[PDB]
Amino acid sequence: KSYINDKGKEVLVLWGIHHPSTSADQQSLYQNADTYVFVGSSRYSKKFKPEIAIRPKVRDQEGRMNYYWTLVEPGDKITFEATGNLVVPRYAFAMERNAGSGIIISDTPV
Amino acid sequence: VSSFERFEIFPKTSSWPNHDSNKGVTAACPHAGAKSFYKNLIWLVKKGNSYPKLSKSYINDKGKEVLVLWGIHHPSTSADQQSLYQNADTYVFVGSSRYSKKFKPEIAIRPKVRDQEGRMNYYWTLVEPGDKITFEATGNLVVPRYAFAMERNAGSGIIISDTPV
Amino acid sequence: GKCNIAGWILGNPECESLSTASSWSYIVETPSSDNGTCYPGDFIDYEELREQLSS
Repeated sequence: KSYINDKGKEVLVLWGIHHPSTSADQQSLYQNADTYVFVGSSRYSKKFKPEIAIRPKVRDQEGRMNYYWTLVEPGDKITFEATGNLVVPRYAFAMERNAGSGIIISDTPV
Repeated sequence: VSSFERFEIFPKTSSWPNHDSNKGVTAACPHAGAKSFYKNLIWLVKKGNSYPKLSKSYINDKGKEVLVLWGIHHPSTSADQQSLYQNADTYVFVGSSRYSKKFKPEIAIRPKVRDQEGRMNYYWTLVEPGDKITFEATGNLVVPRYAFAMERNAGSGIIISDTPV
Repeated sequence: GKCNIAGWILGNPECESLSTASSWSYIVETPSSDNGTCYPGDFIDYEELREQLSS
């Protein structure tokens, strides 16, 4: 699945890669046992390989989900390819970054 | 560091019934002329002609951070791979609540350093109080033996000097 | 509100009620804002993303 940036501005695209706890879970979700995910644009290019193993339960989960992001330039295409384990984008974000601010962590009311 | 306690995270005598925990020595790490190896790690090697799937967990019950170090061995040749681990196509996985990485031995001849054409990469992570770290491997894993419960203090630095204490 | 940037930008269900304007000058989190990655894992270059999104 490909998307061409026709927003006239940068688009932040985020996706996830799922790493199941067990071979059973791998098969139960995606059927294919040996899968990959590939994400590519004009400037980004990365192949991912699910790492199946039991992690300590966090929020009841022994699996893990890694989250990735990139900025697609106006007019560029980003391509997703997968045989499993891809948390695909549904919403993405057209944005214009201005200079540089920061993040205040405070109970102070707005 | 305000507190530092070495402990045997995976006891050498009981942890590895299905693997050989004695042959993992090397002339690159001599101790009193004999081949040896790191004290805090064990170079696990096939037991007889079998390296069964390894799995080993440790839950942090020290009420403080635990520093765990491990190694990944990258043999020089496919031959060395079989001689140590039998399995030709192996992996190692290390995972906690916060760490997650699958390793793949990269088998090739490197230029000889300290007589070795193979390589060993060393990894570490800090296990939070109450968290589990899991090791999975079908070969090539230099397992932890001792780990370290610790309390990091503020921020110092490292002086490199011949000046005497 | 009670979400962090990870939770907000991924659309963690606890953040759906937040309003998001078309521009902003900085970001505010609370010290108790920890509705983030509700499925555990790593957010790659998270701090870089935060800085990118700050204004």
